[PDB]
Amino acid sequence: QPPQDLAAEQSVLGGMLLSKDAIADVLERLRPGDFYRPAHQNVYDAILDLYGRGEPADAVTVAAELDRRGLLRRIGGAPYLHTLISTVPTAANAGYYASIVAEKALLRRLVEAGTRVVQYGYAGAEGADVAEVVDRAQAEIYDV
Amino acid sequence: QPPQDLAAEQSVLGGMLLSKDAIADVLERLRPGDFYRPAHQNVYDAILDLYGRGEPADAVTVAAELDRRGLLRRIGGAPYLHTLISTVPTAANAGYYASIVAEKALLRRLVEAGTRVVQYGYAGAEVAEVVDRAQAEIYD
Amino acid sequence: QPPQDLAAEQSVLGGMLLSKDAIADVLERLRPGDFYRPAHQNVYDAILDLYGRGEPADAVTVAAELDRRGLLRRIGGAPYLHTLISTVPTAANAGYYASIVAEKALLRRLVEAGTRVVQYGYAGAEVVDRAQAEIYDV
Amino acid sequence: QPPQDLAAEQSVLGGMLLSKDAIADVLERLRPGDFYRPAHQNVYDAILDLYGRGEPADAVTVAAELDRRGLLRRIGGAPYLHTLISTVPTAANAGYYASIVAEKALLRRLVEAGTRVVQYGYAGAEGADVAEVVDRAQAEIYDVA
Amino acid sequence: RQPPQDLAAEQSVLGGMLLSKDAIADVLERLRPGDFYRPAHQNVYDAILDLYGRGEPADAVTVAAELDRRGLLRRIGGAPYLHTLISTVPTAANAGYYASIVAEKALLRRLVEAGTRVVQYGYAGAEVVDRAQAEIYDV
Amino acid sequence: QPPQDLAAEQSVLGGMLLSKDAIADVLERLRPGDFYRPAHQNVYDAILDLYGRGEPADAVTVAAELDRRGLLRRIGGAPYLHTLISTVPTAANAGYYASIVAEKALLRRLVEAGTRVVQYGYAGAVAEVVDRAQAEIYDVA
Repeated sequence: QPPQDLAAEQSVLGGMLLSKDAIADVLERLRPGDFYRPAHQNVYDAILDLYGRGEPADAVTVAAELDRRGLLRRIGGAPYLHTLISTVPTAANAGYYASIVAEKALLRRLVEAGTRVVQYGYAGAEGADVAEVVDRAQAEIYDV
Repeated sequence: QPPQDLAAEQSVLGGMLLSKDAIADVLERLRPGDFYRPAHQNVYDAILDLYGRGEPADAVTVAAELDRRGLLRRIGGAPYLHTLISTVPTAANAGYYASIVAEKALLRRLVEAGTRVVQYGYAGAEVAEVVDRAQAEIYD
Repeated sequence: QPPQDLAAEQSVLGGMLLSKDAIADVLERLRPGDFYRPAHQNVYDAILDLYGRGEPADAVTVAAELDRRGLLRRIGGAPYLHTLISTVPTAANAGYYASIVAEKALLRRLVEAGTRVVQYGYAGAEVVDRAQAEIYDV
Repeated sequence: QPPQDLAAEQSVLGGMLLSKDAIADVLERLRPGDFYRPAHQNVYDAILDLYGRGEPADAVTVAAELDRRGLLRRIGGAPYLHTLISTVPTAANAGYYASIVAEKALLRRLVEAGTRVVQYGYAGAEGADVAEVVDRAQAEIYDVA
Repeated sequence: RQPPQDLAAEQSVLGGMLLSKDAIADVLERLRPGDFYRPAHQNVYDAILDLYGRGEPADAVTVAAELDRRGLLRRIGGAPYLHTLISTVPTAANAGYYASIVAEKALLRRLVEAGTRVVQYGYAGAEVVDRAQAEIYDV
Repeated sequence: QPPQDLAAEQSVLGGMLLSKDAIADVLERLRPGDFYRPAHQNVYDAILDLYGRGEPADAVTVAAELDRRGLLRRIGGAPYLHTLISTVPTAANAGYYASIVAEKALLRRLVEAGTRVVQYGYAGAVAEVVDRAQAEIYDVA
């Protein structure tokens, strides 16, 4: 089970749906890819799409952005967004929760890179010489 | 499967046991740690200890050096040393065989390093020291 | 199945009930016909009636206006009006919610248009024309 | 079942196989894709292939054009072409029957375009704005109109 | 697999030739007796050409007589089959078009026969390669 | 069974594994694809690979090269290379065996070209079809 904090992911998304100011704080710390759960990445991307267009991102506008993308039934609909809101009182701590999500994502990519390096050792790189295999494995750990 | 090449290892050793020139060509690209078979690392270490003394390293003298270390029986005795000499295609080519051993060793080091990094990632999950150590491991 | 966003409809209505400025924003984007739910169409008409006569349109006064048209029970009464007011995230965003309702209404008119061109096909230039009209009319 | 007239399709093809004047008449009215039955479209396309080349289109030359296309066995061989010819006395009425086939094709394309529009309505804005959804819908009917 | 051929086109060519002297001129430009798949058809074709070459009319009656005197009338299905040929041709003036179908099918059949010989030259074991080339380049 | 000579393929490869000089004799007579068995084509390609960068090509290096390529388990491992060597006393006849392999590869390409021609004749649809069949035999010739 890869490094993750699903509770922190829920709090981040809930905070973002409650406050525009929390979105700016989260953008500071997170990338799309940092969310372990694909549904959470979908929600995050929908929030950012609306925010980047200067449109409000709340339970209603976000559900509609998801639906336009055909993604609403995959997250579990508008009732999931309401569940996300309820994991946090207010959006005050959103940056803090985003820092947990980012730290767990670093660790998870470290684990993924490490397993990829192992895969390089056992299998090489499509017939490449060991020198190339070693350069590729070193870049894997660099890209964390 | 652990990256290794049995015949290349046997052939490096056989070439060395037959030719002092072969030892010079192998020393440049190998450490005893490069051998996957513990018997081979033992035999290699015995050859180099004698070579560092001016003592000719052939099957007989190597057997005596390994016996002295209490390692002769462990490595398969005189009969295994004989297998090594019969195996090498060409003693003059020991350098090429060595490069094969060296490459397999590198690949094995990746498996060990990668495995360590995975462990650090799980340890961190229980971060800056973790990431840095993981990078020490791979760049080494 | 029919394209619709019931939460967006509720939030348009809730915003208008909580804010006079919201009504002005929604007016530029919607027709009563855009609402899927008949109950929402009636609530909307009631707000616009109050508004057009310069009268305050809140939960209480709108209920009074619906009662007079004989529709308060039909739309779900004061409990339902309370639901609308609870549902809207932010009343000042009522225009954004209206855009959503309008977009769904357009998609729904597309389904409706396509369905009737199909019906025209199985019936019978007499039909080609009427069907042509239906989909540029969307 | 989609708007169609199989009897009128047979009569059109029979007429065309009997007379070059009938092919010309039919061409005034029909477009590629107008035949409901795939075997009938294949026969029609083979006749038009020959006619566009200034070659005659009779049972022999058409069976060979179909055979070159690997479609002769698909439709039941030259005996099928002889059956089509037997559906008509002369090729006098070929344009009349083509007008039936064309009307049914118009109506079928309307049914097909309609259901395509419905599909777009339900699967809306997948990639757009909704304007490009509406435009795809209108492009469907332009094709028909 | 069926060797490439079109038996209806073969019948129509011969039918048209029996019905029109101009058709024989048209067909002569496009065919040889060997283009016909059925031996019976080659025999009829040869008879027509022999008559034609002598300035003699070639019709159901005169062709049967030519064939009979060759000892081939019975072999080709008699005077009744000559009637089958004449009733088959959709339009005699289109003989040239039916001949192109027969010519094209004979070309395809020669490819099949040539490819088959080449395969056999492979299994028979510089001489073979030359023979195999000659087979394909003379199709 | 397609024109082939498995024994001569083994003997060619064994000769090449025994003598650098025989690699030159063989490549004088063989082209890519001449081996009937894919494993043999792999072995051959590995030998020329090592040859081209002036490395010795013996049972140890060739095996390592094939392993790099993911092809060693496919030939049966390093012991097969030892079986190939054991198939000939010395590499003296390597050119002779390569000439047999070349010949059979010619006759096999002739068989394949021929069956493709048969397929062109059945496929139909004319002047371009004839030219295709001829390009087929041009390749062999």
